[PDB]
Amino acid sequence: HVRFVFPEPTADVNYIVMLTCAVCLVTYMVMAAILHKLDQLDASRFKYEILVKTGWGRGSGTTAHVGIMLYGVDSRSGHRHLDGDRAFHRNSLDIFRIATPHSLGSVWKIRVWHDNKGLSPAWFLQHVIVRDLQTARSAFFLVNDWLSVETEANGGLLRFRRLLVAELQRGFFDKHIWLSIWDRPPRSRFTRIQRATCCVLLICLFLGANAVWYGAVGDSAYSTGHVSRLSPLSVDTVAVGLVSSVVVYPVYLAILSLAHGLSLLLVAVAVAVSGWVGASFPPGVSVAWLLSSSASFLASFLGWEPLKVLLLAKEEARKVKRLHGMLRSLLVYMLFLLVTLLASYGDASCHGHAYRLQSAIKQELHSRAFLAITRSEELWPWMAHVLLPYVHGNQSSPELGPPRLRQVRLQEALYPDPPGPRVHTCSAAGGFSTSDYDVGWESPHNGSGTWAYSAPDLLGAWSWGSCAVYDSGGYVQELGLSLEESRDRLRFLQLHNWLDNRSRAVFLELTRYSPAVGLHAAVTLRLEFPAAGRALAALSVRPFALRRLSAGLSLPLLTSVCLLLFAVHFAVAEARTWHREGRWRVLRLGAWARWLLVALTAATALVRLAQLGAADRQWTRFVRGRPRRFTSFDQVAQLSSAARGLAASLLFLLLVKAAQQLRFVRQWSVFGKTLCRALPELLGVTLGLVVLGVAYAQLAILLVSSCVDSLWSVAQALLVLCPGTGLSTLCPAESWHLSPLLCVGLWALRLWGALRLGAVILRWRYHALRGELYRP
Amino acid sequence: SVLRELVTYLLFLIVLCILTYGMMSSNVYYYTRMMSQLFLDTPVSKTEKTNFKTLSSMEDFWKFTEGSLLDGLYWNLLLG
Amino acid sequence: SSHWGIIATYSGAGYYLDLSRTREETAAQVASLKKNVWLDRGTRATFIDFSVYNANINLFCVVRLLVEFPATGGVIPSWQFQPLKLIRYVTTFDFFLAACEIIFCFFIFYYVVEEILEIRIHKLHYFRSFWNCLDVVIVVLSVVAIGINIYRTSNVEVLLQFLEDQNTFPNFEHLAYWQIQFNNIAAVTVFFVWIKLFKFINFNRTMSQLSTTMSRCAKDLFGFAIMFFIIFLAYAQLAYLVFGTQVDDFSTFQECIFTQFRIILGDINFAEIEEANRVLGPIYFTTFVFFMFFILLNMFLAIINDTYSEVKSDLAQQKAEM
Amino acid sequence: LAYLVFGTQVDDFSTFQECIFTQFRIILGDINFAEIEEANRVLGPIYFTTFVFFMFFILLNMFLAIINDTYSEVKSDLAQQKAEM
Amino acid sequence: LAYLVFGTQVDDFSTFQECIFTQFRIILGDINFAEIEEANRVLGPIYFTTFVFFMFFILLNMFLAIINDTYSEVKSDLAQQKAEM
Ligand SMILES: CCCCCCCC(=O)OC[C@H](COP(=O)([O-])O)OC(=O)CCCCCCC
Ligand SMILES: [Ca+2]
Repeated sequence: HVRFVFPEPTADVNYIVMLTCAVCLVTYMVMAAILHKLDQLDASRFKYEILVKTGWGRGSGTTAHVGIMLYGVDSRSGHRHLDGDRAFHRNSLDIFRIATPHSLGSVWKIRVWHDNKGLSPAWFLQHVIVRDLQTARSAFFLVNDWLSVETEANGGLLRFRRLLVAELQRGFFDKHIWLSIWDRPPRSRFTRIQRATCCVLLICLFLGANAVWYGAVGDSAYSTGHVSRLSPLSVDTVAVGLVSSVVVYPVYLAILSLAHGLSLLLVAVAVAVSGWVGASFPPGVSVAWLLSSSASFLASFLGWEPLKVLLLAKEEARKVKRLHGMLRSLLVYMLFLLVTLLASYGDASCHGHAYRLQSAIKQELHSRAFLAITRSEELWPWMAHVLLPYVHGNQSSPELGPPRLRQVRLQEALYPDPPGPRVHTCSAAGGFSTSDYDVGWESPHNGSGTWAYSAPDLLGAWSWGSCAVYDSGGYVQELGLSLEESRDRLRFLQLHNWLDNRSRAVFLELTRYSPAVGLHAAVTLRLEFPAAGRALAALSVRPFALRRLSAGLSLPLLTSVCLLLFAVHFAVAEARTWHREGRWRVLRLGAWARWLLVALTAATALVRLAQLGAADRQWTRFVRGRPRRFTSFDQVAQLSSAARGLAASLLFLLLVKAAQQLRFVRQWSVFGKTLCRALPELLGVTLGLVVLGVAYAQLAILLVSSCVDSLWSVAQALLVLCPGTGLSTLCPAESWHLSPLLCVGLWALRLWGALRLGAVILRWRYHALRGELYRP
Repeated sequence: SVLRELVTYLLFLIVLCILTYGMMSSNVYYYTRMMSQLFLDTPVSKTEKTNFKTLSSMEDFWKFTEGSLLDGLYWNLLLG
Repeated sequence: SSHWGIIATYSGAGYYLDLSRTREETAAQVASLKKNVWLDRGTRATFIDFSVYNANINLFCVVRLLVEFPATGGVIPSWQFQPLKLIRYVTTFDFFLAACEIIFCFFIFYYVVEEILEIRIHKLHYFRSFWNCLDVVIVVLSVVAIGINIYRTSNVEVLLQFLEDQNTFPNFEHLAYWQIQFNNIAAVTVFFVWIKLFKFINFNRTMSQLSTTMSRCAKDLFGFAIMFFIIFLAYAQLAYLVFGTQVDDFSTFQECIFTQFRIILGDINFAEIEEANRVLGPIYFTTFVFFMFFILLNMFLAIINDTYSEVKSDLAQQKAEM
Repeated sequence: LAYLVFGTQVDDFSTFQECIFTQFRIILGDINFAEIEEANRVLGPIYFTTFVFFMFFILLNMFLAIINDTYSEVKSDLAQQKAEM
Repeated sequence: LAYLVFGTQVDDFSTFQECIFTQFRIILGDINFAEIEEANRVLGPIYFTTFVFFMFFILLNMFLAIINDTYSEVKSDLAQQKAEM
């Protein structure tokens, strides 16, 4: 058979296709804009700077020009129709310079073509007298040889070896559409935007063809998923890329003004179809699609375009080279941005589902009640009332492994409840027990008792807590017996006084698994008791997707390896420009920007790979025995989080960089310059503001010290001026010692009128920069 | 000349910024607020949901003076 | 019809009951529904619908209550109370309003014919004014509102069918939906009509000065607003990726945008953002505040101040010198 | 616009003068926005974001620009007519 | 004016010092406006709106105007009379 089965059976959206087509369209929208300026700007050494006088023959009166063609390594030039004074008089010499930037070499390759304005010139022009002036790409060797009518005398510095071999050097970098957008010679009708539009359309319909193959014509036996391997087998990816190229390639030659808008409509409908059929894609059929598209592009760049070639007065050349560098920088930045976007925003649906899942888990675990804790011995009714029904209840709770308990003993008891006021935060801090024990209490009578040591492992350390920071170990109580004896075990532990006295925290944590959304979650609760009696509470739910290395070549692995290669490329490019100017490359962005970008790029990939390894290790450890151990996935959930943040940070930088690239528009270049020149003034203003703020803050903190709660007008006029929200509402609870950085932001929001002082400075600077870019 | 003034000012400031440390780091605020919660907001009795901060009648004052006040004064206390 | 709830867009099918007119019978029905388990792990959404009249002021009220059960567990409730007027012509003021509506239709016809009389041959470009664009958007919104009103009030057959027998369920959801749509369209139209008043306030040399300043400033204001929005969205995506799974204020991208706009007003709650990430939490907040109030708010001032001064200088050098 | 959109749901926009006072209090950051966003999911936040942007980043700066230019011109021409004659 | 209008009702304007401090806190965004409107339905909102408008858009901008003009003049005289030899 049928072969066009109706797509779109569901409503979910795939972000990979949308992101990649958006990138591929934005890069074209910027490349066309720069290329228009490049084309409008240029719409106007092969030889030496010596004379080219030729007077060895007469009878050559005809107003015509001559052509000196010098080939080489990516260097070529045509003729030179200059404006001289001789004007090709009766038996006169035509000697003049030329604006030919062809950087040829001193090889035996130079062609001299003598035209004829009507009658042929009978004069014998030996050569141009020049030995070495600028580049010395040829030598002054006499030829004086006649050729056909307006033909060229082939020489050094009509067999089949010279009929079309000239095209092998002419159109080698001109007909090859990819490496020709910045290598087009003048006098050609390509406008330098046509060769960009056609190739953009070309890659667009490679993407569309691959998407439509993967989405609509899988009827082989369905050709994918069931019998397909995500890892490339040189058939699942390369073979389809080649056939997708061949089946739709001829329209490129067919399309190769008004015929050009239909190109935009064709690319629009192609991306629309790719997005429409792109919705119903499993995670593998998307990375496979990406690899097939990349393979098709690589095939069209190496083995097809090369096989279609068979059938004031000195500074105007700096701009073209600058723009040529700009194109390479633009392509590199687009590729890097696409890689980062795929690394960070490949699982947005999982992001929303994870938020919902963690919210649901907290609200069905009676988080309000757990944080409404009053002491350290009523948690047993808590467990018997809300925990065991939640775990062993015949309801929606796929646990994936039995729970666990890991308390502390501290090897020393604690005093009784404090009459009146209790400990401030974490008073009476001693040691931590690490020895063996026996049943009932810590007293080994015959040997290894039930209360084993349960030594810490090497995973998911700590949890910077209220009293101290444990890492992995404690009193490991399995609390198993899923069917009915879990309550019996809890009652036996309570009756035998397992952790009655000398118990800091509880540290209860098991697991979660949402079969529908496809994301797992690690729940970890703790009931750290600072004093005997009243206790605190702190729970954390981390949702994450368990993806492992042994799954093949999933998207995170591909993005990680691409990020690693980008990092190493940046590192070598920075080391070259570091060693080339030796030392003292300081007081600049320079190293302190490139090295930090390299650090972020490497760290992102390294943390993602570490997370992938840890997930696989923990999963293969869990399959060993299910009703035997716990395996504590809690470490993996941390790593993923870190990885995510790193990627986000990277993307942030890239976006900021995009802003500073808007200075390429002439009128928009001021904004970047102003902020660059006002930095010393702004830094001085901030220094003055922070000194004044420190003085006032010390005055305020040292001023009251009384707790009078009355209108002490003399003392009040200073303290209670912005204290209605500052004294105890801004951040006096615990942020003064937990997050000192947040306090300055909170007090800069309140007093945001002072920050208007910058308007005094920036304005002036801006005005100055509009007096030096308009009048002069 | 300016360098001497600078160094003597930094010395006079480094001595002063640590002399004030011993005034604000004595945890007097903790004791004062502990006493404030001990004497102010504790209810007069378990059968009345009122405290000294929300007194409204003379009978409330008579309840307070035989109640939370005596408990706070009678249970490092009672200078004279 | 579809609903567009919070998690998804639910269809208009499912398993339904019409309850009774008496407390006892409805209580028995819901007890029977609860006994033979009706809501189980497969349940995804539940709706309750009814309406009231209140003859004192002639105004119906349509009530809908929705409860969503996401696959990840939990419950999400939402509600909707919508008043309607379906018996318009009862008093003289209603006839006055009808006459005013007819006058509005005549005014819209006059404006559109005046528009087409001019766009035909006179000034074929016509789009380099920004007042013509406002006029065309105004008439488009007005004709859309008129079409919605005609399509909505022309059929009230649900009310007529309900008036036959009154022991059935009156279905007024489409009427409420179209009332909300009409209200939105009319509010936007009124806003733009009121904005259009700037076309006539140039009665002295101060109004023209300010209008010229704004017109000459719009271009580079756009030029810098591009950068401002790029940086704004760069902060928003970072907040979404870092805090979007724990804070409920950054749970969705548009919610991140709204929270960032609320931070400028000073309506921030730090008590939840701070513990979502001990590092990168305070950093984001402080850098956002500094670079939003100390830097980007002041470049707008620089630009506006420069263009206003230049306009005044040109207007004072041209004058008193000729 | 706010009166027509939220006039029957929020209670800070019940009457026109209430809308004016609420708009004056938005500038100082004294509203909920939890009830504005739920009363109308689209066109509710659009109003809020556009209002905040246009009030803070445009009109306040125009007020200060006018004041700065006038003060500079007054000081300049009083320094011109005086101390130069 | 606030003391004479809201003196016997609001408890934030019960004494003159409280009136001054309440106005200072209003500038910094500590508005209540509930009992302000309850106490006097007209001339209560009028006071609030006029105070907010004048203190937010006009009066606090003149300090910045003075500072801006002084900075411009200082920079001009320091960069023009110097930096020329
Ligand atoms: C001795 C140094 C003098 C510093 C001059 C400060 C000028 C100033 O604050 O400008 C007013 C400011 C922003 O402008 P506005 O629109 O609110 O009037 O709005 C505000 O002021 C509200 C914030 C509270 C100001 C606290 C004063 C530091
Ligand atoms: Ca018009």
